Amino acid sequence: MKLQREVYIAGVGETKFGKHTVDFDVLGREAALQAMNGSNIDRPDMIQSAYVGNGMNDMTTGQAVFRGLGMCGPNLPIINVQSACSAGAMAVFCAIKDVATGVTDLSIGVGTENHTMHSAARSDIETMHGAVMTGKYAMRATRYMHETGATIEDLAMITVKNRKHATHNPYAWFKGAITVEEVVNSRMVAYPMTLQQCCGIADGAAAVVVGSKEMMKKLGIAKPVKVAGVVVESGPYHNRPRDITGDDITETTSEKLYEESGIGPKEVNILELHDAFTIAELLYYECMGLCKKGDGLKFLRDGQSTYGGQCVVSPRGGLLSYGHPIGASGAAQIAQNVKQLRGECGGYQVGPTPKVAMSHVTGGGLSGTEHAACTMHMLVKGWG
Amino acid sequence: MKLQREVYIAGVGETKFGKHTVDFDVLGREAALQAMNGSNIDRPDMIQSAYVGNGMNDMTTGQAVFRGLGMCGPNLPIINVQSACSAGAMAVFCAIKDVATGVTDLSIGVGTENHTMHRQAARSDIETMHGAVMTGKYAMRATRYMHETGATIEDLAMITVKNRKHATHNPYAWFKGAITVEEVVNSRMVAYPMTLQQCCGIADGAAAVVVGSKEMMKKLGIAKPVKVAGVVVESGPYHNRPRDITGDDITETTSEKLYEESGIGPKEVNILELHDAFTIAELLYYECMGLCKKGDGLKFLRDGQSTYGGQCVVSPRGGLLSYGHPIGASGAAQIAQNVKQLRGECGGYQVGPTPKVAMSHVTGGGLSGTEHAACTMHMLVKGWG
Amino acid sequence: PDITFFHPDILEVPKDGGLPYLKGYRCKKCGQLDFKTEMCTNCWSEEFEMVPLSRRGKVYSFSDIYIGQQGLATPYIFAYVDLPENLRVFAQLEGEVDTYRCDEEVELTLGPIRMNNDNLPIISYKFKKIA
Amino acid sequence: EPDITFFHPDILEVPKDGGLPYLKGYRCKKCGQLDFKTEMCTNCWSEEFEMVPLSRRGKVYSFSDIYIGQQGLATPYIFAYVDLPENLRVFAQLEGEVDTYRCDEEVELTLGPIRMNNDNLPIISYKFKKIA
Ligand SMILES: [Zn+2]
Ligand SMILES: [Zn+2]
Repeated sequence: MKLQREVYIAGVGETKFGKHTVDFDVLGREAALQAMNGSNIDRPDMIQSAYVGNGMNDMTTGQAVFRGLGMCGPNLPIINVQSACSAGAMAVFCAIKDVATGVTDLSIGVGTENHTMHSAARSDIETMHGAVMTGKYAMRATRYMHETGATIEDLAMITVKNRKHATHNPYAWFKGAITVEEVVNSRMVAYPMTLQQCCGIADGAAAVVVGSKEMMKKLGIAKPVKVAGVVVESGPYHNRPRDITGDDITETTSEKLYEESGIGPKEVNILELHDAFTIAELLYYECMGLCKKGDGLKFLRDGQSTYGGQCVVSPRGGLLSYGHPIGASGAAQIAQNVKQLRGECGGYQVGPTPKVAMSHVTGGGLSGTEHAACTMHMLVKGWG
Repeated sequence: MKLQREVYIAGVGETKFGKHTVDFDVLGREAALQAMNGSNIDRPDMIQSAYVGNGMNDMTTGQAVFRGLGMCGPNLPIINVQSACSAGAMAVFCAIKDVATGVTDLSIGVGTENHTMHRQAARSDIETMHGAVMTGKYAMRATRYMHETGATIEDLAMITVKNRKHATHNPYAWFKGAITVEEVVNSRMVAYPMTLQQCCGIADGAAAVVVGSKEMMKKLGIAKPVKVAGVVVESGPYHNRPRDITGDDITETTSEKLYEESGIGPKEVNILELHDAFTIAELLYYECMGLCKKGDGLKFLRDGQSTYGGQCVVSPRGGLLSYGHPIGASGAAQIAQNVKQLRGECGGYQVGPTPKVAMSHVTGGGLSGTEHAACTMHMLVKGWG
Repeated sequence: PDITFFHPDILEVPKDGGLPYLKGYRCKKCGQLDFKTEMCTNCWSEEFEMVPLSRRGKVYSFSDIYIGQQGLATPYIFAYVDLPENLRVFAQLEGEVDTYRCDEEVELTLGPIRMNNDNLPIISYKFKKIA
Repeated sequence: EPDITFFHPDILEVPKDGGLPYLKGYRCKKCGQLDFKTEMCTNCWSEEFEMVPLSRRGKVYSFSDIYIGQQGLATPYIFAYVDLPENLRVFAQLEGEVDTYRCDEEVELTLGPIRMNNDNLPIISYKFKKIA
């Protein structure tokens, strides 16, 4: 979506990700309050609109989130958004759209989910035949291994790297040192996907406050992060043979994001993507144009997706380290990308401070579709 | 929300409402297709954005809806919306916003739900802990109104009698025809004074609304484009102070904002589709929306001012009391039926002097300390000569 | 094990044998009175003073429940009980169906509101007719 | 009511004469698109189709040996994308043992149990197996 006027990110909020004993509403409240305080918003009536992303908790997620902040009322139209895993990012997108069009000058996007305190019908043809998401992604890995000569050890390197990235991140769930051997030796789910190659189910929330250039000055934002672009697509449906080492929707979303923003994939310093499985990340180096068509394996092996490489991928530790609260991941990626651009990530801060940050989530996908949805943001340094 | 440019409704879609053996995706597809054909859409690629409302079926409702129409892809960003019963109306509000802002020139809003094909608040919510049920919450509003106005259970029953009368010749409604006050009053008591016949049922159905700019209405050759005079979304205030429950904080303010933005007052409204989940909700909303003064809702109903010979035909499709209530669909279903009334297309149940002003209202949810979690209201007017 | 009491932050039961009471909290920064919260909904302050609430209230409205929450024995009664401190409490009413009226004076009492997950009663506050 | 024991008369034909079973495809009479059974054509929205019998032989485009699968399904099991010469991809279970299939391996249609129904009776459907 082309931005009719400039949109900047003010404060961001992020809860710890893991197993929580406080529900989605408390987590969402914690993340929205932090984003507001980070925007120099100490009072409930500054925000003009709110969009909240959730998957399975409630039909009125945002209203339950802002209830305890005294923000629900005639001055806060709240709309809750779903597209499985895309929800938290669509929440930020909807807030950005309100600002970009001049409907508002200041809005908030919240992504929240709590799973641990509490997918497709049998009528779906693949589900009838016994499909499981891990097996669907494992078929992408098996095909990639056949075409490139990639091994299960190469796939395991994604978990090793992303847990390494998360080591000094207090927000992450699983972090630190894990060897290739431990990842490869963990319980087989669907060959070649082992338990340590799959993102877990987690609880958490994140929030992003967006505003006009004038609103950034009004609020006294020191380091406003510019929204260079944001794209939402739905996934094409057909029953024809597809190159599953490709991703139809991720390829078209990323190319539309590059065309609209004027920023190419080679300029991206950090990238948060949908690493629900090790293979997803590895395939996305190619799908997003970080490298050429069969070069994802070489890109990983040469250290191009870690510290000192072309693009630090999953610097927060991704889904493989945070786990995946459906409604929260899309928003959480943006909150972490903003803090990396601001040089605020201490022990896990990316080396030459990044100036260009990209994020990607997908979500859903019935038989015949790669994913049901895709949301991608391009964020840049907006000060200096 | 003030419209930066004019927005008009092209085609509308509506399925039959009742117990369906086809899921939310099939119902939504039927509704979407009916609305597209109604807009003279021969190239689906013309629709630039889609918003779909749902409550409990799926996280990717719209994607499942547009999948069988070959519409999912780089040309159709789909966003699914929820706010309980507001979802269907929020879907068309989001479509209207895309058009009003110039993000798109042609958008679609779909509301869909199937409840009966599937086996369907937390105890942590203080009122839920103490045994609160939605029927009891609304029955407390009725008990208070009866205390203040002298309204009887027979007066409350008249809402079901009238709505089922309105729905008689409506093939889309689930329940309809003649029902006496006695049958409504004698039906199984749920929470005094709410009897089973005074409560809307759980139903399956879908509806869709196509929205476009005025240039898009000329381009598509729309004979009777329905103007979006206004549309408002609010969230419900939260507090633990005494409130007049015969009033409705959010409905009063959403209503008033809708009148201010669209320079159209409540006395100009010819037809109104309401959130009649309970007979008392409709009766209270005559006052909350300003159709009559505070305390005069009972007199307004008794004098027949909310039916065919009156000031405003309320629930002319038969409302939630005749259609039942598929959470994600009702908000969109009210808009599709209001459009067909303005077009003079409801033969048998067509409102007398063809309406020129149509208002719609759905609320949805509401934890302890809120009257409702959300409210969405649309003001629609004749857009042709 | 599941809770057998609802809730220490809202209902004070004195060990000394003194009459139980509902607990209110007044924000020290904006003066708003509310039930227990981590932060004030009006101003976001986290500084409060506990205010004991009146044991007597008025039935603002009520409903005799015949088809209620699943697990709860029927019929039962619930209501909005308005306290003089301008605070509304939702609570079950003790007694029989078709006996309560709007604006009727009631008094705080302790009783089982529901069975917990271990099928043991949860003791909480309810209101009853004054003798 | 009793749950289904066969999936599905619209996708799988078991000839009356006792002949070899086959997958059924449908060609839209208006735009010529070939697809599996649908109420309306995804390309042009027409509701007029001609049934086209599909090849009994295909290629394993990709597969996965499933150790932790769908709830209720006996493990291990195998599933795959089977590409047919008509340029149509079918998702199906593969008969046989784990660590024995490869990408681009030729396979043949076969009938077998895919899962237990709600009455705990097997649902017979299409599967693919190694060619003898
Ligand atoms: Zn305060
Ligand atoms: Zn066709």
